[PDB]
Order: sequence, then C-alpha cells, then structure tokens
Amino acid sequence: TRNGRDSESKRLGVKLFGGQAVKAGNILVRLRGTKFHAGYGVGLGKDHTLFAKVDGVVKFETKGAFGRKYVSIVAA
Amino acid sequence: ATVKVTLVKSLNGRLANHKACVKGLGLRRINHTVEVQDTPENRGMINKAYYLLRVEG
RNA sequence: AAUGGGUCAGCGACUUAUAUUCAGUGGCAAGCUUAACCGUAUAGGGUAGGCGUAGCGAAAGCGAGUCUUAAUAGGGCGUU
RNA sequence: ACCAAACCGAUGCAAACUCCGAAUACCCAGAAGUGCCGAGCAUGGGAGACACACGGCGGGUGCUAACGUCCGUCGUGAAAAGGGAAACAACCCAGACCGCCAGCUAAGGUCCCAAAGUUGUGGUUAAGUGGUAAACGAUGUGGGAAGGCUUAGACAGCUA
RNA sequence: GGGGCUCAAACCACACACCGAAGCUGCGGGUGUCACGUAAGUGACGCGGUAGAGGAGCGUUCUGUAAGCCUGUGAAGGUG
RNA sequence: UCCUAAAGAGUAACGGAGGAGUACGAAGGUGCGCUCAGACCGGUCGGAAAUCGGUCGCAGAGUAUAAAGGCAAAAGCGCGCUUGACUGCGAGACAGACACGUCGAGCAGGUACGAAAGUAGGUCUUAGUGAUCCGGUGGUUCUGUAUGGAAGGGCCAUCGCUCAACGGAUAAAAGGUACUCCGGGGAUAACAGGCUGAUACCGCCCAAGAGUUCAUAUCGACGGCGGUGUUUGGCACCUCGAUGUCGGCUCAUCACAUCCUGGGGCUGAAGCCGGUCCCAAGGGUAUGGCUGUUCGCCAUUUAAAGUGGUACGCGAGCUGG
RNA sequence: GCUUGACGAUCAUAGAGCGUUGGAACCACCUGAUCCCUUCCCGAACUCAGAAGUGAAACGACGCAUCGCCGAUGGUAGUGUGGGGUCUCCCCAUGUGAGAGUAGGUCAUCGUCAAGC
Repeated sequence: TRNGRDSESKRLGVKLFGGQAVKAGNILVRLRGTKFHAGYGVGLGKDHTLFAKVDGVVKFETKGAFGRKYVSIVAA
Repeated sequence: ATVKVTLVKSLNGRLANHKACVKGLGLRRINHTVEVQDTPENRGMINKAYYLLRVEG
C-alpha cells in the first residue's frame, strides 16, 4: 500500500552520436538489452554495452531484416 | 552585400541566446548601428533577434 | 504595527606566540641556513641539526630507475 | 418468446498503452564575422554560499483552491536605482561613472488636478457600460448571410 | 486615483503630431582595461551592486630622521 | 524497475505502482541439433481440458525471480563433452564531489569444447548488499630493538559480525517534568489578523413530481450556476527582545439577508387569520429558574423578543465563575 | 542474350493469396540401406550408395490489386521565438509542421561465380 521507493537512474542512452570520431575502446551506447545492435567494428559487452573495437566515426545504420538499428564504425 | 542593423530594444531580460546573437552582430547598445556583411550566417543572427533590431540595409 | 537605540562626551571588538603553506620582495646559489651557546654582545663565531641535490617499493633492498609479475610483456610512480 | 464470449462493421479513451510521430532542445564536424580584447581549459591563493521569493511557460500534489507546496525551464528581485502600472521586492520599459536651466525616444500617455491632441476620418455604444461577474432570461440596438409569406391584394384591428 | 466625461475625455479601427526615463545623443570632467606611443598620448570598449575576492589611499599616537625645524613677536587644544 | 520526467543525461514530493537482502556445479562454457504457445475438432473412465497426428498457423510461449528494455546467430529448448564461475594484467571509455561503481578490445601463461574459422574472464540485462578499526585462519622474499631464532609487525589470500538510522557516533544507551531552568525562533503550532472558499451560509437556472385539477399560490427530486466571507477547515504571510482566553457587566457602532411597526403584489387571500415575494434600516427590539456558560431547555411576558460585522467589538473600563 | 543453381546487396512498392507453366541439363521428390552415420523410438530428419521413374508435393518463372504494405498534394493538430487576450484556455506575427485519411502505387530492383541455350 504505502509508496516511496525509486532507484538510482542508471544514466543510460547514446553516448557518441552519429558522426563522431571514436577511439578503440570508447563506450558507444549504454543499453538495457540491445536497442542498438553491434555493427562493423563495435563490440557488445556483458550488459549489452556497445563499445568500439577500432577507430573511425559512428554510423548508426538501420540495416537488414528484423528492422534492427546498428551502430557501426566506419574507418574514415 | 552589406546590411546595416540598429539595436532598438534593450537586452535586459532577453534570452541569453538572443542577446548572444545581438552581441555577435557587433551591436553594443541602443541606437547603435553596424554595417555587417550579408552572409547567410549573419542573417541568422539578424533573424533570431529580429524583434530588437531595425534592419535597413 | 519585527529587533535595537533618550541624548551627548569618553571607552568598547580580528590580537599575540609558536609551527607551517602560498604570493610578493631581497640575499646567497648545487647548495642554502644556523639552534642552543661563546661573544670587549644587533658584529664575529658556532653548520649539531633542518631543507635541497633521486626515486621506487609495505619493506629487505635496488637505484635513473624501481615496484607488481612466471615475464627482458603490459601498467603505476620517477628521471636534462 | 430468455441468454449469449467471439469474430464483422461503426464509435470513443490513458501518466505507468504505442502501428506512428514533431517543433524545440542535446551531441559532433566544418565555416564567415563579432567578442573589449577576450570568451573556453588547467593549476594554484582567498572566499562566500549550501532558509530563496515572485512572475511567465511545462507538470505532480490540492479543489487544474491559496501570496499552498514540490520539480523542470526562462525572467526579475535578492544584490538595481530611474520611468509606467494611483499607492504596489518579484509586472512593463529600461540597467544610474560625475556635472548641464540642451535634444530625441521606450513603456505608458496627451480635458483639469499634471507634461503632451478638447487632433483628424469612418463607425459603435445611453449603461456612467467604460469604471467588478456565471448559468440562464429579454421586440435593447448595429452589421452580414439566407428561406417563404410578398397587390389573383399578406402580419393585428369594422359591415353573414 | 479624484474632478468630471455621453457626435466622448468610453469602445473598435486607421492616420499624423506631441509628451515621457538616470535609456540614447550633444557638451564638459574623472576613472578601469587593452592596444599603440623615443613614453604626453592618443584611440577603442567599459565604469548599479549584497556576501565576497583583488588594488590603491587618508587620518590619529609612538620611535627614527631630531642636540634638526617651528614656537611666548605666541605651541597643542577649543571656536568661527 | 516503471511513471511523474518536459523525445540526450539528470530531476522533487509523507506523489503514483510494484520488488530485492537471492538462487545455480548447472540454471556456467562449448559443439551439434530443435521451435513455442493458441483456436480447431476428436468421444467406450479425463471430455473445455492431459497422451499425439498437427490443418490453419502468422511470437500471444518461454526466459530462476519485480518491472522495463530485449531475444532466429534466438538470449528460448534438448543432447554430448566439460570448468573460462581461469591466473597476471589491461589500451580505452561510461559514470561520477569523494569513497565507491560499470563495460572492455588486446597481450602472456595455461585450459574447455569444435574437423576448423572461432567462442569461452560466469548467468538475456539492470536488485540479491556493508566502509574502516579490531580480532581468526593459510602462505610469504620482508622485518624481526646486542647477535642467531622466536614473539609481534608488514604484504598477499581469506573468515567473523554488526553496523537494515544500510557513508557505519560507543564494545555497551529507557523515561518523567504541571517543580523546572537557559538560549534562540514568528525558519514553526495555539489566539486574532491576512490569501483561498473545500466546507458552511444565502440566492438563482431547468422542473420529474404534489398541490383532489393546475409545475410556478406553496413546496420541489435529479442535476447546474453563482454571491458572501457568516464557520469548520487548508496555508504558514504578521506578531514568540509577549498582539494576555470563553462568558457576564458597562458602553456601543455599522450592514440589511426586516423581528415589530410602515407601503405593496400574487394567492389554493369570503372576514379574523395567514403563506410567499417585493419596497423600506426611522424608532424600538423581555425578565427569570438551571448551568461558568455562549447556546440550549423550561417558566412567564411583549407589538417584537431579528440575523450578522466590529481583534468570534469592548480586561492601559470592571469581573474572574 | 535467356534458364537453373550457389552466394550476397536491400528488407513488404520485395509479402500473403489465387491461377498458368517448368524436367534435358539443374534441383526437388524418388530406390535401397549392406557400409560410414542417426533416431529421448528413425533410413519420414541426419547419412551413404545410386539412376529405375515423377515434376504430384516442394521450389522457380510468368499473371492478377480483392488482402497486406507503401503513399502524395492540400488542410488540420502540435510547436521555437515575439506580442496579445475574455488566461484552468486560445489568438496574432514569424519559422516549422505531423499522425490519420484521400487520390494514387506495388505481384520488386540489383551484383559475383558456375554450368547449359
């Protein structure tokens, strides 16, 4: 019945938007279960964190079947 | 190729963006007139702060 | 229509000591500086000690390196 | 002759619904000019603050009550005088370096207190409405669209 | 807000003129910063402010300067 | 975990909803394989239902657990092997006051599976937790107060327990004050004032109805719109370097929503009476028994014993029940 | 220059449905399971050896817009900024601008390699 109780608001979402230069370890998307999928040179960590495996710029392409949003890094 | 603007209203309660536009045109106080080049990026600051200015040409 | 003061004239509130840090300003400079104390005594002497000239490591230690490490790999701190 | 999930069609609604989906704001890159000569960053020396208020907008709570209260975001006051709103932190205009018996303006104003139009053209309004206000009620009056009843003689009033 | 206002001194339009601020401009001063300048030397942008930071001064008493200088031809104080 | 949250983050309330203080040696790893659920129609124990044969199917199933977000390379499901639920680290980011926290390519050493590319530093993801100081235990290259050892200490790994007020005052922590005291505060309650009007009070709009007929002579259900600040509230704006209660007495003053007296209209007003509604504020408008009473109930009067505002008028005017 | 395979680009204007058509090469179905291998029980999947038959199933190509899915223009709602009002809401200037629906589309378009014509 009685009612308080929130939690500490985990700061999720898109870091490193769609034209930005990335280094080879940077967190792309903090994610709660794959909104965005792992593209060309990006990694998919344990808690579905997208991180960069190479350098370049972020792409954010909507590719393929299943309508999936991909974060990929184009070496440019 | 050159447009002249006159600041005819005050800055004293304006949004910080609009008064940044007026400052970026080179205007310092009321009835002050500059001659600025008519680049499209000067006309953006003229158009954002349109209500404070007097844009003759 | 909150406090305080009737008024005047006197008085009445960031000090001092010792350690230290930063700035400014001087002296000496890979060195600088003395404390007690001695002193015909603000001089001169007294360099014990303090800080600097090297760091790393919890330490032994090793040292322009050192620690961790199975590692001459990585990484931390350091080095005209 | 009771009652009937479900599908078919029509019809709505949500902060904890979404097949959709902005404006903005946010992040990055490249550019002109402006910056009061800087703005940003970094390292140090000294702080103060860590009870905010009200207004506009976007919300929760309340009774879409309170000069209630909790958030977001702008603005002002705090810590800002001046002019306007009669008087009136926070509303409008505008940010006071000093002097002037000079001028032009902003908000707001121009019959007299009181500075400036008893200004001009065309209207509306008779309540002192302006200069306090709701459901609803009124041949109040101005305007603009439309219907049929409209001289074979209509709408209320005299000679079967 | 009051007097008072009714072809308005109210309302809805439109026009032209005026008043109105410590706003702007003119004229005369002072100040900060920056850039220039054999350092006269001008320019340009500034200059509301509480807590608070920073900068530069006045005055009082004492000591040195000072066995100086002033002062009974008149000190300090007091009052114009 | 969702909303509030304003389409990046973040964001409050004694705001709205739910959860956690764990499980698991497989519910982990890997290789290989496989899709769920639902209607249908099928009566000789179940009859809508179990076991299957799936035609349509068309993610609605499942996921250890709340919610949200994700899942075909399924992250769901089955089987075979198995320990990577490794050691040393760690480029670089996310988060962020700090302490904490989150993700992680790659390199070395050794291993799982797989023919091999490769995957594997636990689990679909985010909760499942606790600092330091004390102690305990196992190592150790270190130290080891003359020396050789020990003792004790250090580093490395680990346990406790209790800090659930969960950034943890101490190993160890209940009350009374009307006998009270001090320092502050109108940062904050009681009185009265102030903002509001839920509530209260007074009017009005429609009129089902009753009034023997007839809605409007009188009421008037269901609903609606307001006025006044009249009183119970809500707020905490003034007052805590003091604005001293309720009632009575004494003295009042205004309003009008009029109790009497005055003037009317309608009537379901024959007349005496009335009912209701307008207009009117000039003057009047009880004494007592009870109780501290305001009020109230009675008794007896009057033409009538009005309703309210004034710090619920009035204690530098009295009383003090 | 087309047909059949394999692999991709792209994920419905590419789908689903309905109809016609394909066998010689290819692929599918097919024959049999001695032998590899397999069935929480399999030669119906997985696997091997095939070459008698069939294009029925499946798959492919061509048709059709009824279904699904795309989808204008215009308007409307929202909304940044500035100003108003009778301010729990709208209006004006200016910039922007949907979702839905309407007209209309769509029975895909590409590339590499290999056999055939």
